Amino acid sequence: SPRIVQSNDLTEAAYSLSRDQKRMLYLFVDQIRKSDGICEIHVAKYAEIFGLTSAEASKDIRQALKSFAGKEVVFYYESFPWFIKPAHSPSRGLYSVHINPYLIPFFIGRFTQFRLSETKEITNPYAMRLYESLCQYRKPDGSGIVSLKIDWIIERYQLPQSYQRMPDFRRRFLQVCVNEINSRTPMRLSYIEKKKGRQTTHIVFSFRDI
DNA sequence: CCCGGACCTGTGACAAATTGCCCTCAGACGG
DNA sequence: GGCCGTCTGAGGGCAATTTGTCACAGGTCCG
Ligand SMILES: [Mg+2]
Ligand SMILES: [Mg+2]
Ligand SMILES: [Mg+2]
Ligand SMILES: [Mg+2]
Ligand SMILES: [Mg+2]
Ligand SMILES: [Mg+2]
Ligand SMILES: [Mg+2]
Repeated sequence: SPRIVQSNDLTEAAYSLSRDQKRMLYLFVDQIRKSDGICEIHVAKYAEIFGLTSAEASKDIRQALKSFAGKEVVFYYESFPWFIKPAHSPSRGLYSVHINPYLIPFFIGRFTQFRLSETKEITNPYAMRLYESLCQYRKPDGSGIVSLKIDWIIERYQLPQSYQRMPDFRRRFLQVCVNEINSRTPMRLSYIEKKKGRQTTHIVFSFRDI
């Protein structure tokens, strides 16, 4: 199945995207890499890739597309808009989109890679972000270990404000996304908390491949 | 000493958002 | 050639779950 590769600068960028938007973004990066910024998406192909009906594919594409407007991306800093023209459909079942050509070099550069089947069943977009960050440190054989700082997790994934209270961070983000990865990818993930005084400062992740 | 206070933890409630489903009906095409 | 039957997909919606927010119980240490 398709092998996504991307510059680490994207793995570590600050942005806020939905699951459906992140799914489309993987195909754009794939289209661009296999070569102005003009990409295309077919309804019926999207449906087959992610096991959706044609109707629900159409709904997902259409709503993802109008929610890109005004979204912006920050590389740590420098901010860019994803799209520089609205999306549009020349033919029935077909969409044409205009990615910011100044984004091309951030996509293709020190890189991260995974096959698309590894991520296509994940539902929570923050769990997609976490699985991408871990892949960045994976070894050939399939294992790795990394310590991520909590403030940088909050900044980069643009987590919502109530997850600055640590018990809510644990309950609604960390535990849920470690559970998804363990249930929905071929990765097996564990972690431990690093402390300084009363405050928890980092999370230490270890993982292997099944 | 014990206080009120500034920190930290977890859980019960409720609000807001997202999920896969379901139904309608016109577009595109070919036999 | 041209209508119609079928495969699509662009709409309109739904209830069940998940995600996002905050009050209050209950621990520690400080001055
Ligand atoms: Mg969302
Ligand atoms: Mg949907
Ligand atoms: Mg403290
Ligand atoms: Mg004594
Ligand atoms: Mg008392
Ligand atoms: Mg009690
Ligand atoms: Mg008390």
